[PDB]
Amino acid sequence: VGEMPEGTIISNVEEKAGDRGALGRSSGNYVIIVGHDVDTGKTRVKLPSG
Amino acid sequence: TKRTKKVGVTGKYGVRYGASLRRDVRKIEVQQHSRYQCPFCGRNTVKRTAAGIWCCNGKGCKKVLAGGAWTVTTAAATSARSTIRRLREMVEV
Amino acid sequence: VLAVDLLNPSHESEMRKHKLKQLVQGPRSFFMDVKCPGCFNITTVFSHAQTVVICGSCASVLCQPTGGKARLMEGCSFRRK
Amino acid sequence: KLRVEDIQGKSCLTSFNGLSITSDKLRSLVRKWQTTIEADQTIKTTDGYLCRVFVIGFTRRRANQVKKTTYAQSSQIRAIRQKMFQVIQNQTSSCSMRELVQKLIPEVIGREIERATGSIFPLQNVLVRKVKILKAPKHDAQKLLELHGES
Amino acid sequence: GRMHSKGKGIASSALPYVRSPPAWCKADADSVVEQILKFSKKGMSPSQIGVTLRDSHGIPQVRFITGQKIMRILKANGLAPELPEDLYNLIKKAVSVRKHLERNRKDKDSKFRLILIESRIHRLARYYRKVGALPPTWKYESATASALVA
Amino acid sequence: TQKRRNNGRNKHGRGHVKFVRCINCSRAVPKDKAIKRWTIRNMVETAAIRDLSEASVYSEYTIPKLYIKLQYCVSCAIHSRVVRVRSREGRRIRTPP
Amino acid sequence: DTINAKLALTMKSGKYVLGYKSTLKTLRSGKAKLILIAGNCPPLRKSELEYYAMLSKANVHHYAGTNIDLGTACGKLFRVGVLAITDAGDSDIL
Amino acid sequence: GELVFGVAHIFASFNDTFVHITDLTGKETIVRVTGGMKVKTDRDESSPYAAMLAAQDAAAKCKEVGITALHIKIRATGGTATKTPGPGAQAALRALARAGMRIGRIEDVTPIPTDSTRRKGGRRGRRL
RNA sequence: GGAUAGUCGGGGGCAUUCGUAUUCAAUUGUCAGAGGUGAAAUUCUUGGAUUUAUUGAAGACGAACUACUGCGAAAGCAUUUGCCAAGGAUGUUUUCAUUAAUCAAGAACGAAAGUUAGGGGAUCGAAGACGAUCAGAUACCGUCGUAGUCUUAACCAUAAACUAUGCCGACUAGGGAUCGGGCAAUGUUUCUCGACUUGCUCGGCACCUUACGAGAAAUCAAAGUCUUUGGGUUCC
RNA sequence: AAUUUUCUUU
Ligand SMILES: [Zn+2]
Ligand SMILES: [Zn+2]
Ligand SMILES: [Zn+2]
Repeated sequence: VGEMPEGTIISNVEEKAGDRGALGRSSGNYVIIVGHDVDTGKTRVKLPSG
Repeated sequence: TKRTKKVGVTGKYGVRYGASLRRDVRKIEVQQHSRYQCPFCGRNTVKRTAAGIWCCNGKGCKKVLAGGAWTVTTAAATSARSTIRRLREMVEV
Repeated sequence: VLAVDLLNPSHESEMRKHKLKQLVQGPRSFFMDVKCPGCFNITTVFSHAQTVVICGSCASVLCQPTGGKARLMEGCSFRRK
Repeated sequence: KLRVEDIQGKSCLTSFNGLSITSDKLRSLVRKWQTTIEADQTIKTTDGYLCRVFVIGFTRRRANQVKKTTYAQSSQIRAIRQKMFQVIQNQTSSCSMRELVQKLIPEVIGREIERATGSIFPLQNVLVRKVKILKAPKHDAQKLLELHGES
Repeated sequence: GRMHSKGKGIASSALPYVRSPPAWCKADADSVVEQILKFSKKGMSPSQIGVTLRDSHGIPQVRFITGQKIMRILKANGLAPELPEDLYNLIKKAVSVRKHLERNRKDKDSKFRLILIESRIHRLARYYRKVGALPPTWKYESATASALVA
Repeated sequence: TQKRRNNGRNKHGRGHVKFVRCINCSRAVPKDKAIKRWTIRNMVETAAIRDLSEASVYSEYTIPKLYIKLQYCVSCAIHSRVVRVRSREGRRIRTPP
Repeated sequence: DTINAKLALTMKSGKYVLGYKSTLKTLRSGKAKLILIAGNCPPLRKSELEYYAMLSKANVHHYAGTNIDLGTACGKLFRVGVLAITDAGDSDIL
Repeated sequence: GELVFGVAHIFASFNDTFVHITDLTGKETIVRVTGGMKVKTDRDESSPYAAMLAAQDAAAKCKEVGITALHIKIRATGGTATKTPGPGAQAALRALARAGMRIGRIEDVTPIPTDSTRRKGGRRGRRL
């Protein structure tokens, strides 16, 4: 997730590293990469629920 | 003969379930039971099987496509594909 | 004014009018025979040509079509008749 | 405009961040009964630097014109825009930020545009109204030392 | 008074009073006739025939030297197209507009222009069927218009 | 009766023109119907030139101005007296006084 | 100039080969100058045709548009996958 | 070269005038005084007298730090609004000039729109 | 009618590019008012309001240039570029040869508002909520605010949709501006062309004076060429 | 800001 540009549309996103997919798995649903933060690397994303 | 003024494919439902619901189902089933063109073969032979799977027959290009519930491609997916294409070009260049 | 000779209008008053509006409508164009600067053949061309003119002998373009009179850029000693 | 980036001995160092024209000058330049042509282009330097530079130019009288319209047809406007585009690309093909600043102060872009627009409407008051910066290098932490250190 | 427009232009060509062959010319009549035949085999419309002959070869009006119109010459020598040039150009324009519309369905202005061209084509076809230039069962169908042009 | 030959706006060869907003009352007035004035005012009053000069830098720099285009509606212009009701004979003139 | 007009005038006066089997035959015989490959072609077939043209020193043009568009440009009512221009006639296709 | 240059923003609205003074940069400002804290009538906030009172109070607080010259920048409401500076702009300028603090680089930085969104009023406008 | 050459157009559609402004979000600086109004008042602000500074997102719109100027059958069309189809005028010793004008019935487009499903909803803002004015304000004023304002696929089909003025054709008075084209200058200017100046002409948008003429008059170059009443054709 | 009303005739 951290290697993707901001605003990209993704699916089957992991909540944790190695989780193997937790978010945006239902049909027609997706997750939006809102922003990045390198210092203590964390990515903010938008879930289908908003 | 026209055989149907407006119900069309929903004539199998008779008079029940409501007119608005029948109209919405009529639009969905018209999209669902439609032959589409294979983006690799150029033949109008793509048909739906089990709500999201689209296959076209023939001697070649027996591919199985992951599409929408009743259309091969949805507007949201096309917009996402364009957005991802744009982002990939910016990253590459 | 209020008394004119429409039978014989002045030449100056006629050359300043539109070709159709004249007493008897007539063309305002003509044909001229030009000579290639490095040859001897003579080719007749139209003053309002709409096509690229090429000399019969080994030569380049003669004139370029335009809305009105085409411009001659080759050094042709044209004779108009 | 300058962007403060580095601190050296309690004396902050800044870097080029863009140029613009005052509102008073822009309003004075904009006038009625004349045609204004404004264009833009994005340019790249030898290093990582994306600069979106604008340009604006106004039609001019010939000190003998009797009419007061002084207007140019849209085809001539498009031809003028192409001439500005060609001039910008030719003069900015390989400059880097040092040459960009060294050539914007004497106003060579506007002069070249006016020279190239000789075959079209003479044009006047051609200048870069605004230059915007979109990408930046890796802070140039060592190139700032290379450039500075003198006096 | 434009048939499908509000324009009132009067631009045209004013033929000279002297309905005679040019005083200073050597067209030789038959040579020009075979020259028109050569250009007809080359495949250019009669309007292009007159334009090229007037602009380049130096004959102002072909009928002045030949004695007949160039379309009459082509019909007499056998190289007569089945469709008249004006109708062919109108149908070709209609085909181009239809192709543009079928690729871009949102061009309402093009749809309006197609309606005008369709009306003009039908009026011209009715005139040609009445005079006898076309078979009385000529008709005009958009599906076969492409094959008609080609 | 037609009070004005032009119907109060410059609309010849057009079918529709965009509408602008009045500065005072924010009414939607057509572009060809809005009364336009150009306020070209120095950034300071003429009575503060001496004070600004005695408190300025840059060795007699040029004092800038402000250029504002004011577009009034009919009612607002009449109230503001930029445009005034004239006689029938004087209505047919357009040259500024 | 464009290429659709050039293709049309080669159709009027020129030598063309339609399809894949005949295109392979023409490339094999060596009487080939230009091959046109539609954008909807199978990737394996495109690689094979490119290899054939490289062996036979024939130019390749993978023009945009599907095989339906290629057939429409060719003036046929059926889909055309591979075009083989053997004689350009009076054109500059090659 | 013993002069220190700040940046004095003036926001001349028709309801209240802002006299904001910062350093040469944007952040880390020093003084911000309006007509609201100079007159308590809720009516003369935009009055020239209140504007000059706020301007001279800003001058005194700036002289407390020890800053000599200011780059002045006046600005109206801007955007999709009147876009004309109020009466307090000139009063603030004169008050700063009279207080003895140096003035330089006068400019108007009101935010102009490139045909921005709709203005309030409802077509017919504010029929007051 | 068609073709041809150089043009012209804020004419149409598709893709693409740019601009500030509005709102919102995060962060940084001092503090007491900020909005708004005739006056206010509602509301929120020592928990940091407002302002200033940096970055970003959303949607809308193309200010100034912009005009008694352009295009389109009209409704309407105003950021850059590219593509496609089409259009008027002009030039023409090019082509066809009456192919023409106006229309019942029948069809295309048809502002804004209004409807059905999908997306999006920044600003404004029907309904509504409060707060001031008034005897009563249910409204005009301030803030917020749903539908709506944007768009796609289907609908309808009217406005002071106006030039309150049907379309085609002939004639009729003097002048000066403006747009597009063409013609002419042993004209001017700038490192073969452009810009400017002058004259002529065609087609538009209009303007000033006047009334041979018309009208009941206001006024009209058509609303004139009508008791001296008849060019043709629809609507009413 | 704010300003509603003037019976039927002589
Ligand atoms: Zn397939
Ligand atoms: Zn030649
Ligand atoms: Zn107003």
